Parts: sequence; structure tokens; C-alpha cells
Amino acid sequence: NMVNPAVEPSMEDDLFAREVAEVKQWWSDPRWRYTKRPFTAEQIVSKRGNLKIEYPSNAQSKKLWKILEGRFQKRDASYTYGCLEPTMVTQMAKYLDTVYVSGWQSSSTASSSDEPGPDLADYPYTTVPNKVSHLFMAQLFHDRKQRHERLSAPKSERSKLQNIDYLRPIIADADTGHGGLTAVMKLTKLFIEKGAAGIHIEDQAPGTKKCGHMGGKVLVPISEHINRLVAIRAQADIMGVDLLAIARTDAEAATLITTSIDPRDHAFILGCTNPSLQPLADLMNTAEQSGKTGDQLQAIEDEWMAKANLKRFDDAVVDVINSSSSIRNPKDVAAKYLQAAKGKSNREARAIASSLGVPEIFFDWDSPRTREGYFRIKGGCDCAINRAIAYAPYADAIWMESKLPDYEQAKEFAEGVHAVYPEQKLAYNLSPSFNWKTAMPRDEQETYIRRLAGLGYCWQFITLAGLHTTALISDRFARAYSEVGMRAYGELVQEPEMELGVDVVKHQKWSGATYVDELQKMVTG
Amino acid sequence: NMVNPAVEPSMEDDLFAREVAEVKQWWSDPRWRYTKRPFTAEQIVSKRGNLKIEYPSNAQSKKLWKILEGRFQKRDASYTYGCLEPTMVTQMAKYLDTVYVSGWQSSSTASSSDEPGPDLADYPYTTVPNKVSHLFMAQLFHDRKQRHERLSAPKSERSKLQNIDYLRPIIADADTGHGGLTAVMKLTKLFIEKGAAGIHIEDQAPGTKKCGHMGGKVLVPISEHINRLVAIRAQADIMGVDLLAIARTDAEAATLITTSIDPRDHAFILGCTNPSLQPLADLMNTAEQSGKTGDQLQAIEDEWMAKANLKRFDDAVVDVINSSSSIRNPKDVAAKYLQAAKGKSNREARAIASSLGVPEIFFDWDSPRTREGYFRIKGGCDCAINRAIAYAPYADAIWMESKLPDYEQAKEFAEGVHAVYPEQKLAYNLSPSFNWKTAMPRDEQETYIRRLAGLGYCWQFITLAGLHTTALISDRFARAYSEVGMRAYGELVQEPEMELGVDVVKHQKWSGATYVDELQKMVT
Amino acid sequence: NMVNPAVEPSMEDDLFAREVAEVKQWWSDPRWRYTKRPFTAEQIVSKRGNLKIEYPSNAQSKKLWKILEGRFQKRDASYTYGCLEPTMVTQMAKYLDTVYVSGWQSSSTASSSDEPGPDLADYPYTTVPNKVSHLFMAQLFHDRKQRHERLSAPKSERSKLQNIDYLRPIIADADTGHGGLTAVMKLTKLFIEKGAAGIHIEDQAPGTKKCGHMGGKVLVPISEHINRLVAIRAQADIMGVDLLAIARTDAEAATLITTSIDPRDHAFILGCTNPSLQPLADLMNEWMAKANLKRFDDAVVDAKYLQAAKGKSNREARAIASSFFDWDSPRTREGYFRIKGGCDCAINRAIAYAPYADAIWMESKLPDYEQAKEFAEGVHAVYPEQKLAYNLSPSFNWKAMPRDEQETYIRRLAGLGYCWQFITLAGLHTTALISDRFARAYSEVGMRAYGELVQEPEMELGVDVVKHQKWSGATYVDELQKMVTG
Amino acid sequence: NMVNPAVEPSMEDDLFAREVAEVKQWWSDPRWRYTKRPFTAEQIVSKRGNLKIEYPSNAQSKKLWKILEGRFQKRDASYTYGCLEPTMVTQMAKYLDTVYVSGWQSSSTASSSDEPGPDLADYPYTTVPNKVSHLFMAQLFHDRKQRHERLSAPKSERSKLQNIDYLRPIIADADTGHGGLTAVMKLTKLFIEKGAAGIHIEDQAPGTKKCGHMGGKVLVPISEHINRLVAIRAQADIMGVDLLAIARTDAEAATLITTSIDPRDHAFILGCTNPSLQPLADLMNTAIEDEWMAKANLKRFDDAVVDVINAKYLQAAKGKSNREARAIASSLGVPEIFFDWDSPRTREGYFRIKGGCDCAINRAIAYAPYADAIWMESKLPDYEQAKEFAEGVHAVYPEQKLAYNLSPSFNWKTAMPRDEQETYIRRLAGLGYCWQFITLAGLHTTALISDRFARAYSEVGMRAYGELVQEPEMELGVDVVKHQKWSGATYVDELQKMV
Ligand SMILES: [Mg+2]
Ligand SMILES: [Mg+2]
Ligand SMILES: [Mg+2]
Ligand SMILES: [Mg+2]
Repeated sequence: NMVNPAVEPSMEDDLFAREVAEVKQWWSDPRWRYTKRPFTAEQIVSKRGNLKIEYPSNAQSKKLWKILEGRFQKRDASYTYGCLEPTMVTQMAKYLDTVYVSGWQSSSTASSSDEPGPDLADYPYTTVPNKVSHLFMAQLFHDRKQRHERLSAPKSERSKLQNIDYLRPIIADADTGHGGLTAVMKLTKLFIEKGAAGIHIEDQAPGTKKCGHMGGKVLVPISEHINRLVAIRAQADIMGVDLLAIARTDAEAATLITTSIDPRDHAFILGCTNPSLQPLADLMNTAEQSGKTGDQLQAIEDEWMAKANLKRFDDAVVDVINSSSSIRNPKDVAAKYLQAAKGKSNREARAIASSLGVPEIFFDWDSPRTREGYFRIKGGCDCAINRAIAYAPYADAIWMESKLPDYEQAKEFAEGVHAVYPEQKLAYNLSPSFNWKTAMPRDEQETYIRRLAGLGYCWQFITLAGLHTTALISDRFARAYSEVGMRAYGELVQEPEMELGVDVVKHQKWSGATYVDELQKMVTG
Repeated sequence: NMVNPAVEPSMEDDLFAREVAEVKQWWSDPRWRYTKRPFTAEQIVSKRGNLKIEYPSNAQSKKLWKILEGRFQKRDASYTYGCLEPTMVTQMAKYLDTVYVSGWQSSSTASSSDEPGPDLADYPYTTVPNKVSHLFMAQLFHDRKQRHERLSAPKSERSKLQNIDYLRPIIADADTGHGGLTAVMKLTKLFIEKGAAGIHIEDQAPGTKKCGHMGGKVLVPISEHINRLVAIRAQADIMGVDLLAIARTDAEAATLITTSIDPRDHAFILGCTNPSLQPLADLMNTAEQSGKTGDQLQAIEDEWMAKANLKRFDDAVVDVINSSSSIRNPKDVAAKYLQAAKGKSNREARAIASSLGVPEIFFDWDSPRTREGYFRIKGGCDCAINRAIAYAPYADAIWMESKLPDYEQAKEFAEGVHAVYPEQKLAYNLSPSFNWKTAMPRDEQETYIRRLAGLGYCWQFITLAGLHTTALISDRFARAYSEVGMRAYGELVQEPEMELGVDVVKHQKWSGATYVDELQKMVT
Repeated sequence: NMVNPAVEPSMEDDLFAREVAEVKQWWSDPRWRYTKRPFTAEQIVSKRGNLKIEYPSNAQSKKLWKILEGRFQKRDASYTYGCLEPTMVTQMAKYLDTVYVSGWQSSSTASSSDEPGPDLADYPYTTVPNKVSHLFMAQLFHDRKQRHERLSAPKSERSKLQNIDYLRPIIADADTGHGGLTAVMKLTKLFIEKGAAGIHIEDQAPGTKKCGHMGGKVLVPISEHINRLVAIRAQADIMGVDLLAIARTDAEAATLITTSIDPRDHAFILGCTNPSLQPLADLMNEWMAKANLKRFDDAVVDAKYLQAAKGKSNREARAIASSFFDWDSPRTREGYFRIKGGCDCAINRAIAYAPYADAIWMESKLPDYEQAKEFAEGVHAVYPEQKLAYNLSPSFNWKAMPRDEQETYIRRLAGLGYCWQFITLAGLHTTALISDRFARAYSEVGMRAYGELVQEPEMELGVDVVKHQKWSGATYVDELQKMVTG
Repeated sequence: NMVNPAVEPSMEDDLFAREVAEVKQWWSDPRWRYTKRPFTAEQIVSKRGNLKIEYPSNAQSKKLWKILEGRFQKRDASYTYGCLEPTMVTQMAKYLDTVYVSGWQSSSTASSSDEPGPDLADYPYTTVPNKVSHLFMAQLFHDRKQRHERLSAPKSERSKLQNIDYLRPIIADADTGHGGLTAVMKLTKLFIEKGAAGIHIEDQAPGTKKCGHMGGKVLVPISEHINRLVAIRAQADIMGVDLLAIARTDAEAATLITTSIDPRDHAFILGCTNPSLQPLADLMNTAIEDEWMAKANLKRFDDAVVDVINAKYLQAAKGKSNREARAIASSLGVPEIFFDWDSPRTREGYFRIKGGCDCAINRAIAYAPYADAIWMESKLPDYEQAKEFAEGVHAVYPEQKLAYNLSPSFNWKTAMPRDEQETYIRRLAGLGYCWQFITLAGLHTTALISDRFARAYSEVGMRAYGELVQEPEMELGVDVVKHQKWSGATYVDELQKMV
């Protein structure tokens, strides 16, 4: 009949050991020399099914890895930008060796539910993985098309034909993982199934995520983001692919953090140094239960914050030492304090301060909590480096959002991470949020990427360039077209296309009309 | 107890009666003064369910209808181009009053399966409606975004704020219908559900459909395309909306037709006039059943075709008249034959030539059929005019593809149609497949749309302008960007956006970040 | 020249005022007599666009409202179960007046990405709203099919035909909202556009959400769940629909809470009473029993201060006392707090959610009538006309109740005010049962099993689907065709 | 910088050559011994891209082939039925080695647009492949879940656990290809990407696709359907997979055909033998049809030739084009026969044909070289007819696998005695019908239990759930009764603990 087991019991153990050995051998590849796996080959194989699946995503990540390995070793950089759709990706393939898929661009132009909006990662998590597939399936198509044209013409005739590399690895945005760890693994699975060569996940909290240059970004504990990076690697291992994992931190300008449970975040959590105040939350509640609204509540909250005199604990300590009237050598004590207290938890920092003769210090990080229950933090490059260093073992590349295209801070960040992991690859957001004309003169704009590459930033990208380029020409053309009709098409579009040799100008051929026509003749012939 | 009927059997008839009355009242509206409906209000209402649904697409078509009514009457035109995605649509809204969604563009950039390819209408049929929805949901969002910013500001400060009309009616490509009449109705249903103000369907056959300017187009019989147009209207009626139905004919350049069953197509079907030849099918068969396969079989067909001496029937008749000594008045016989046989079936035409004393005409349009069984046909503007006239009662606007931006032929096509229906709106494809620099000087390029508007082409569009504009800026920026890094971004993109005052340059605000933040606060 | 404003400047204020007036008029309807809106009609309108859209969803929620108003007032109840797909829905339509779309069933049979998994609300949030569309579009189709049949047939023969009400209002699972408040509004927008008559949202946290009868369920603060419920009403108001919002609380068996920020939650947060103990988190590198966790009151009562401490924060609670409690040490690794759930806790939460919910549901460990009575009475002691909903969970082992009590359970709960009841996974279970039974028999005796276990039974019960072609709408579509070419 | 070619010009030729070699090697495998490929390996490779992709569809394809090969050789059969969704597929997996995905069922319950309707193949063509993915992703998940459970337990205890083969090969409905040849290859590409082990395609016309037992089905020419089967194999070859291609013919009951261009169709096309009549179209336009039809005295050519005579004609006229048949008939003294198959045409332009089993055998034999299995859509469960069809096809291709659709509509209660009902499948398998299926069983079982339960539930409430659902599940040991474990809660909980 039709009854049979998935696997004959007699062979279950054999197949398991054999597969386990294969994974341990795989993990030995140089690809993983910087990767820390807090789990065993046995644990991973034990989660796999009986049918091994191969993914073209794997090939692309291997390709991407070969590229970034070179770039970093030579202190050069591969740079690209956020691609919106297929037309754009086929043109980018001629000059850029990678492709970036922006979640910001996806919210405004590719939500799988078609409901657009600001960059809040609040679209269905199928969104970015579907954009990857949208571009990848188009890349695979134009590759087949072109190979067909090339192999179809006499060898001596090929020098005239194009030879574009359409299979440019795609790095996609995973936002914060769209939920818990089980969601992170499912998202990663889609990304691999859809073709991503690599993905990036940020240490922000889902439900509140904002674009890197917004005020009020909320972070998650360092341990939680590490879990996310581990979950991604675990899912990739289960699927047997080399998907690159990129860690992004928003600790530079972040002002909030979900919990203070992780001692590594203690040094940066703001505490109320005023013993007389009642909790902000209590104050704010009473304020609302009294009709206070808008600017009132704000004023009431603003005053509380000021009287609170919020500071990181080390600052609270240094201020006490310097204001003292009994402590001998304030500079010496403060100096010894800061040195020993670095990276210590709050309890240990307090213990250190007391051992150095400083009196007890009032420091309360609960009273300043927001109505949601979040804690306030004073981030910055130092906070960013701390996090990057902690993520490093679980990240193939690290990225830190910044406020301006500041070379020095990029240097500061890089040297900070490299002090611990000299070979850690770095990625950088050449954000269009920065007013580049105001930020730096042309000559420096022209060398910025190169200068950053010298620092280890081997992969750089202009997040929203696709959006802006499409908007600019659309605004320009639609206007001209409305003013002078077809004169605008020939002048602003068709002629420039010819002069530049844009292959799309010959739309029929560019679309694969001949390619499919030959597929047809082959079947009917 | 949870058992109850959908509707009380006692009131079923009263409700049906009232609905029918409404449908009839709706049909008397001037919106339908040119519309021929081969079915009754009772038939339509009998296909409806018990829960009436209203679609924003209906509002969009009414808006479209008002716009096109105005243009045609003033002999002006609204013109737009094929929009690729949301970023593009929000910019078009500033200068263009309508939006076009191309099936061609959808093939290379928007198939529902993500499998791209050439314009063959072979992607899943949800492809174009989904693109309509993609753009329509974005327009809706941006209209919300802008109203909030405007209403949130003091009346006195609004003059400084943008006042873009994002709700530009969308006209979509329904290809040939993606299957039979039931497929046509399902397609129209999704278009209506996705926000389409109008859709266009062409007289090519699905499966062999292709680019409007590609050689070898295959036509379906006139009756078939009319059925499609009627199917569209019926579905719109069932759903209670004013969806515009635009008919497109590919007869100007088409060389094939699927069948010879429709007498209206007989005047154009090509027949072999050499009684010594054997059917092309048998020849090619016998030929391939012995190697030769390749360019040899090709040439073998060209020769047959040459020997066949193919002609439209009227010409075959006239050729026999001018070579029959038994005919005393050849000029009179020919003229009389042409006058009477005009628009008649082959059988009627043969009966006419017969009555006029014309000898037996050897004409065989079956022998020239392709291996797929397709008949040959000589189309052209005259064939297209004939089809447009036959489609007009079931089409809100008519479109005839052309080989070149030829004003004279466009005027010829318009006159042909207006001779019978002087108020028939027309549509024109300002094709980017045409070499404009080579077609007409710049000053004439700028008057072209207006010239065409004077003829009644009240709605015109550059099918693939979105593709090309996007390709251009992408090639240019990507190249420069790979050459001078960030210098190119500020020089070619950011600074120009600033100069031009492009709202997107402040992407956060443009994306609706302020709008959602206020939604947030409202909910506290 | 194709350039024109969205709205002429001189009309904007007049259009706003009029629309704001319409909304205030709408909100005065008795449908909203229990509804508390912490926002104004003006705030809502200034969030709308210039094109009003009407949804068949609004019609269904109105029909649903009319149904539940009746059930509650008569102290009866409508009961249904989770539906899997169209075939099942066309059959349920004949006997039950509402339809339920389970998030549990959706995870195992309908993720938008096709990746199955346990009930963790970790599929793309598009999942459940799509399942609603799936069934609703099918309901609409069959409504058309049947109307065509009845209307086209001789009036004297209509009594011999079916007259099924396929338009049975659907209530769907919105899990915990799938993220932040903006996600909640987007999800609601989807449910409304897809056909939902009402949706339910629970006070668990995304990422940790588990099915009602799971172990350590984690709750969000009372205030956070209220925001979710207000976000839902807010989206419905923007869209102009009457969508029902059902509040579910998992407080009866929850053991953890994300934060202690809300004072209404203080009365249930467990704190260590052993000064000798060091933080639990530190030890994890048991402590519990030794910690002697207690609620502040069960620690203060060691006379009648409880009467003035009721519903007070810990700060205010301590104050009352004067005239050792530490809840930080017990915190989990994630930073969560320990809490003692229970009916009392659920009642407290139910009461806080009430002004923002059309119906309230409290998960229970067993189908316990007495507990259901206690919950109902606790809520009603404050909001006597608050509709309640109940999960006739297939997770329970009914034989927990004798056959005779099984038959009256729904009726008894109905007396308590549980006007809407549902078996979450009945759809999954019925399909599974018949599938196993049939596939097994079919593998043994071939077509004999089909004639005996399926075909013959269908014809005897007169299942309309047995006439597959007619059922699927073959005659309906065939007529549509003849009408177009006729 | 970042510019580089897709492939170095100095390597293209060699890679091409090596890949072309691999394809020829692949095609020499026994899997393809019965397969005719009207194209070259060089033609296929020249259509591929530079990135090779592996599909689990292929592994399943191989598995299915191994199964069917065994079945046919032993004259046994694998049989299954149309599956609706994941729940059903996990139960079917215990007792059935294959899974069928019905287009009919997909139309009433799975259109990718959610718009249901009768079986007319007019849903978006992503419908069926999407259903395949729906079931396959579910199979893959449960396979992992169970593997983890089994491996996580000590060997000595595994015999107490389930060991269901969830990876049951899925055969799916491709209708008529959903349009032209370019659509056929696209639809085939999706099926392969989605996980199909095999697909079947029928010889009806797409715009008028009807379900098997329908009134007037329209057929495409033999050559057109062969083009579809070849298009399927080509796409499979391009993708490097072993996808099974099943050819279905509706010629047993079809009454129309799009065109008379294919000579192999000539012996079945009905013609008018009445010379005094005007074409039907002309008649209809001048405005009765049945009237014309009757006065037309429609017959197949061979029959028209006979009547004329009243004759070795039938012998030499076998499988001959009309122009040949005519040439034959006359060479035997027979007078010019009046035959016109263009006058009977429908208003859509369709020709009339008299189908039947002989017509179906003809088509099946014509498709055989391009099909891994052949199926003749039939309505009545007639053992003798099935025998007639199989012997007809086997007379030419004795090792040609056959498929069979077990009528879900016909009344089996009176169709044959119970004994005969139980042996029907076994008897067909003996004829070479190595894979059989009940297209709509999934629909009916779900429909049956739903009506029964919804009714009982509305009558006795929870009592009904205990009596008709929960108790039986427990007594039958249905794993789904413990929904949490079954859904994979422990698998995911453990997955999370690992992280
Ligand atoms: Mg982002
Ligand atoms: Mg088109
Ligand atoms: Mg749930
Ligand atoms: Mg089918």
C-alpha cells in the first residue's frame, strides 16, 4: 500500500551524525572565523527537516562575502543605494556591484498591503522580503536574457554586445526583526527564500522604531539585540546558507531604552538626582486628571525633568566629588573613579565610588520613566561603540547611525570598535537626510566615501537615493510635459537616452522580447 | 435560534422591483446617452446579491467622465503617461489630471508573480489591477496627509502650503481580457474593486497578444471584441458603477485574424486566387515531413504566398471584371458591385457580383491559413475605422494604434468614426516607440497634442514614459555616483530637488511622518 | 490645463465644519451609548482625506450589533466557531448567525507567507485580515448565486429552494495588535477593508503572545491595552464604520507583566518579603519560595485599611498603611515583574477596559460556570449592561462536564450576559477528524469508503454541495454569460 | 571599481560546452527513456542564466517517479484525492503516498483573488501553484517538527512516536496552460518554484474551459496541445528538474474544436453533407439552428464516404488528412463526396466534432511521446471503457503509464455492488492506471462534517462538540486532538530556547 515512514528508524542516527559532521565541517570554513555561535551543530541539525533545500540566496551571500572581504582588506569600499524597482536595478547593475533594499523606501512605496506611510516598520513583515524577490527575480531574468543574446551571436560578434553583471548581491533591511525572536527567525527565513545576500537589524524596539535621524528613538537592552543577531545566524544555519548579518545601532541619538535589566546599559541610563521629587509618571497622571492639556502637560513635564537634574551615574559621581568640601584631591579621586567604574553595573559603580570615599549618591532611574514605562538614556558615540563591541561577535558588519556626515566621529567610532576587534567590517549610511551642500564642499564630498573606506567602512549606501532620483525626474518631466507636451519627451527623455546609450531606450529588446521569441520558436520549431 | 433567511420571501419581489426601478433611473442619466446595452435592468439586478457595495472607483470614474466631457466638447485634451509606482504618482499629481497604468510597464516591472518579461499579457491577470491599487492607495494616503496639514494650519497660512490634487483618475490596461468573457468580467470586477476610473481592452487574441508596434498581430473577430466590451459594462452595471470602457483596435497593422466567422470581417480577409495551388498547410506539412526544417521551410512559404496572389475579395472581384471580355460595361459593373457589396458578407458579395453578370470568382481564404489555423487579413486605417464604428456603441472612447505619429492618418481615423458618430471621444497613444526627433521638428512636437485634440482625441498618453524617465535618471546617477561618489548626489539630485522645490526632498514630511505622529498623539 | 487644487481654498472650512457636524451626529446614535471616546470629532475629521469610502464591513458590524443587542437583552446568546475556508462557511451559514476567524487556526493553516507555526501571532499581520476577505468574498458570491436562483425561478416554486443567509457577520482575531499603536490602526484598517464585523484584541505582548491556556503569559500594562482599544475605535471613526471592538484579557492565568508603570496594576504585582534575599536575576548565574512573594495587601495585613487602599498605587498604598515589599528582585531576565493573575485581576482589568469595549472576554483554565458567574458579576457590579463573550475552548476536555450539562452550558452562560460564544478551533478539529477517518478508509477499501463515508451521507442529509456544479455557481455564471452574448 | 562582466568573454564558450555536456548526460538517464524532446541540449542551455538554482520540487519529482514506476511495473496504483488545506494534508499523509491539487476545488475555495466560482479555469493563474506552495510549506514544517521530536527522544522510545511521511509528492492541475505557450512556460515555472512533483494539462481551449462532465467542451488541435506538453518539458529542462508532465484529453465527450488545421483531427471533424444548404452562420445572421443542423446530416468524412458507396477505403483512409482521404476514396472508384465542415461552425467560429473513445485514443497516442502519464477524462465509472482506452494506447505504447479520475459526482451506491466498489481501483490499476484520484473528496468531506456538526452544534451546543468531534478524535488517536503539540508548539519553544 501507501504507508511508509519519513525515515527508516534503523538509519535515523546514522543520517544525523553524518549531517552533524557536515555542519561542523561547514562551520570550519574561513567564512566563520569571526563568528561566535552560542549553539552546537547538534542543536541546529536537530531542528532541520529531512529534505535539504538549496537557495540561490546562498550563492549571492558567498559572492557578497568575497567582495566585502576584498574591500576591507584593501580598505576600499563597495557603495550602492536604495533601489525601488526592476527598471532601476537593471541600470544600477552597470556601475554598482551591490544593491540595497531600504525599509524606509518600502514603507512609502512597497508595503505588501499597499498602505504606505512614514518609516515606522509598521507594515506587514513580508514587505521587505518581497521587495528583495521583486528585484532578484528581475535580476535573474535579465541575466538569462543577456546570456541568451551573447551565446546566440558569433563569438567575434560579442564584443559589441553588453555584458552587464545583473546578479549584484542584495542587502536588505530587517528593521528590528518585526517582533520577538520567533518572528525574527521567520523574517530571516523569508529573506533567504527570497534571495537576500545579507540583511541588517537595528537595536531599536519594534512598535516604536523610527528612521535613524528622528528624535526620541527607543532602544532595547544589549542582550536582546544580541539574541536577535543569534536568531538570524541560527535560522541561516538551519537552512545551511552563509547569509551575512549586519548590526545597526541607534545608540548615537537614541534617548530611551525599554528596560534597565542589562548591566552593560547601566552606565548610560539617566537617573533623577533630586531626592525631593515624586515620580514623573505620578506627576503626569495627576496633571491629566486635572484637565491640564497640551502645552500645560508639556510645561509640567519639562519642569520636572529640569528639577530632576538627570545624569549618567558617573557624571552624578563626578559632580559630587567636585562639589565636595572635604574630599582631598578631587581630580585624583574622580580620575580613579572613572577609570575603575568603566563598564561596571550601577551597583558596582556605587560600590566603587564609596570605596573611594565618596558619600552615598541619590540616583533614581525609575522616577524619570515615561508613561510607557521606558527609561531615559544619554546615548552618544561612546554608547554606540559599547554596543557595537558587544554585537561584534554576532555581526559580519557593524553600522552606527549619525547626525551628520562627520568624518571625525566616523573615525572615533571605527577606532573605538577596532580597539577590540581590528578586523571588524564597518558599513556606513551616506544619508540623504544630511544637507550635503551645507555639510561639506564638493571636493570633500567627492572623497568622503574613499576617506571612510580607509577606516574600515567597506560597504556604504545612500538609503533613499532611489526615491529622490525618481521624484526629481518625475517632477521635472511631468511639469515640462504639461507645459510643452511631446517636446518635453524628446528633449528631456528620449534624446538624452539615445546620447547616453541607455539600453532601455530600445524598450522591446530590453524587455526580453527577442529572448522570449526564441523560447517560443524553440518549442514550436 | 440563529436560523433566518437571507431575505423574507414576502418582500423579495418588492425589493427586486425597487432595485430594477433604480437601475432604470440610473441608466437614463446623460452619462449613458451614447451607451448601448444589449440587456435589461431586470437581467442585471437578477445577478446582484442582497448587499449593495459602493466603490471609490465609481467616484473616480465620474470625475474622469466630467474631465473628458469638458475636453471633448472644447476639443482640448487631458494627457498623462504610464506611472510606475507611488513616488512617481505623487509628482504627476502636480501637473497631470489623470494617471495611466500600462500593461507593458507592468510586464517588466510589476507582475504579481515577480516574473518579468516582454509585453505579452502573460502575467497573472491580477497584475494590472494590483498596480492600480498600489497607486490608488498611495493617492488616498497622500490626500489624507495633505488635508491634515492644511486643516491643521490657520486659514491665513494655507496659501503657503501645497494643495496638490492627488486624486487623479486612473485609466488601466486590461490587455485583451485575459481569457473568455467570464475572465473579462472577473478582471473588470477587480479593477473596480482596486480603484480604476477606466480600463481599456484591445481586439487582439489572448495568448498571441503583443506590443502594439510588433509585427504579426493577430485579431479576434469583431463580434468577439464587442462581447468583451459588453461584458465590461454588464459587470460595471452589476456593481452599480460608471466605469469608463475604452476600446482599442490593433487593426491598423494586424496581419492575422483567428477566424472568418464574422461577416463584418469578410471585406478584409485575404484569399488565395490561384486555383493551381494546394493549401499552405499541406505544402508545409509534406515539406517538413522530409527534413528541410529551418529557413528552407520559411522560404517555401514565401513562394506559396507569392503564387497565391492574395487579395481582399472586392479587389479580386474587380480584377475579374476588368479581364472579362463578356462584360460590356466594366466600369459601371465594378462601381455598382462595390457600392452594393460594401460591408456585406462574402456570400452576399458573391450573390451581388453574380447578379451583375460577373464570372465565377476563385477566392479561397482557407488555403492561406497558418499552422495555428489563423486566417490572413489586410488591415489598415480603413479596417480599423470599420472596427471602431462597430465598437463605438459599446465604448466610451476609441483608440487606434498606429505605426507613426501621423496627423493625417489620425485625422483620417477620426473622420471615419465621426462620420457615423460625430460625438465619439477618441484616445491616442503618444508612443515612445516612435522616434520623435526623427518624426517632427520640436515646434511641431509641441503642437501635436493640441492638433490631435482638435480632432477629438480628448485623452492622450505616453505609454512607457515612466519606464524611460526612471531608466534615464537611474543610468545617469548610478554612473556619476560610481565616478565621483557623493559629489554626484548633491550635484545631480539633492541640490536640483532643492532648486525645484520638490516636496520629496524633505522625505520625512513628504512620507507623512507628521500626519502619523498626530494620529499617535490623538490616541494619546 | 490639468492643474487644480484638491479642494478649493474657500470651501475647506465649510466642508470641515459640515463633516465635523455629521460625525457628532453619528456618535449620538444609541450604538455608541456605552462608548467612551478620549478624542473629539474635530480631531477625527482632520485625519480624513477628501474622498469618503463606504465599506460592506460597516453593514455587517451594524447587523452584528443588532444581533448581540437582542441576545444580551433577552439574555440569550449566538454561538459559532472558527471557520477555516469557504466550503465550511457556506455550511455554517445555514445554522449559526455569526462566523469566527481564529488566529490560532490561521497560524497553522493560513499565514500570508505560507509558513505554519504554533499560535504566537508571529505571522505577517496581513494573515487574519486576508482570512476574513477569503470567507467574506465567498459569502458575497454565494449570496449572489442564491439570489439569482430564487429571483429567476417561478415565485410559486421559491419555497422549494434554499434561502440561506450567507451574510453572517464575521468577528476576527487581531492578536495583540501586531506591534505599536500605528500597527494596530493599520491592522484595523485592513480588517475593515476586508469585511470584519468586529475584532478582538488581548492584553498580552507581541513576541511573548501564546494561546490562552499557555504557561507564563505576559501582560502589558492596563494603560497600554486601553490605548490599543482606543486606536481601534479611532481608525473605525476615521473610516466612518461601526466596527465592534472586543477586549480579551489573559489576566486569569498570566504570571508576568512587562512593566509596573501603571498604578491600576500595582495591587497585583508580587513582591519579595524576605530582606535576607538578594536579587533573583543575580542568583540565576528555589529563590521563589524563600522570597515569600506576596501582594502588597497580603503583606500589609500582617486593620481595615484595605477599604481605603483598594485600587491605589503602591506609593498611595504605603501611605495609607502608616496611618518590607520589593517587587524588583523577583524580576525575570527580560526585566518583567511577577504578578498574581486570577479572576479578581481579570475583573479589575475588564472594568478598566469596559468604556472602550463592546464586549469583554476573559480566558479561563476550565469551562467553570461558577468562575464565569464571578467574572460576569464582578464586571456587571460596575457596568451592568456590559456585553460579555466566552471561549468554549476545545482545549478543555468535555468529560469536565456531564453530557447533560454540556447541552445547557451555552444557555447557562447566556444567562450571565455571555451574549456571544465560540469554539475557537472547531474548524481545525472537524476537518482533521473526517480527513483522518476518510483517508484511512479510502486507503483500505477504495471507492467503497467514498460512497459509504462521504457521498451517501451527503445525499441523505441533503448537503447542497453534493450537487457540486450548481453549488459552485455553475448555473449562475452560465446565465451571466448568456446575458452578455444574448 | 565595481564594474565587471557577468561572465569573462574568454570563458563563456567553455562553460557553455561543459553545461551542454551535463544536460546531454542528464537526458540519457533512464527517467527520460520514454521521452521525445523536439529541441537540442544546446538550445536549452542557451536559454539559461548564469546562476543555477536547485528546487525541492525536483527531489519530490524523483520520489514520485520512483513510486509510479513501481506501481505501473507491478500493475498496482497509488491513489489519492483533492486536498483543500494544510490540516487535511497532514492527515492524508498517514495513509496516502501522494497529494492531488484540484483546479475545480481551487476555484470554489482558493482563487488567488478570493473571487470564487465554477470550474472554468478563470481565476488568476497563480491560484493552483499557490495552493501547491500552501500544502508543501506545510508538509516541510511538519516534517521538521516530527524529525525534531523523534531525534530529541532516546532511540529506545521512538517506536512510541509517529513517523509520518509528510513529504508526499503533489501532482497539480495546470488547466489548459492558462493562455499561450509563453503563459504555459510561466505557469510551469511557478509550479516548479512552488514545489509541484507533477502537473497535468488538458487539450481544451482556455477561454472556454469546462469541467469534465460538462455539455459542450471545445478542444484545441492535437498539434497545439503537443506544443503545450513540449513547452512544459522545455521549462523543466531549463530549470534542470524532473517534473512529471501528465496529458489529459477531453476528447471522449467534446463536441467542438477551435480549428480544422491539424490533419490528425480530420477523421473526427463533422461536416455538412447537404449541398442545398447555406452555411449556418449566414442563416443565423439573417435573423432554427437545430433545424439547420438536422437538415445538415453531419457525419465524419469516412462515414460520408461509406454512404456514398452504398470498400477498402476505411483501411487506407486510417489516420489520413481529408485531402488524402479524398484522393483515396476516388482512387477506388467512389464519386466526389460532398463534405463541408466549415458551414456547421458556431458563431464563435468553432468546428463540430464527434469525439468518443476512438478519438481519445487517437489523441492519447499522439500525446504519449510528450507525456509521462496519460489521462482520458471520463464521467461514468465504466471498467470496460477504461479497458478499451488502455488497450488502445498500449497497442502502440505498451509501457505508457496511465492516470484515472475516480468520479466524485456519479452515484456510487447504484454504480456497482459494494464488492465491485472496493475492487474498482485495483481493477483499473491492472490496466495500467498506476495513479488514480478523487478530484473533489476534500470538498465533500469538509462539506459533510461541517453541515453535520454546525447543525448538531446549533441544536445541542457543546454536547455536539463532545459527541461528534472531541470524543471521536480521542478514540481514533488523531494527533490533531492535542492541537498545541500538533501545531508544533514544542518545536518552536525548543527552537527559541536554543537561541
Ligand atoms: Mg530602515
Ligand atoms: Mg498594453
Ligand atoms: Mg488567538
Ligand atoms: Mg480541473
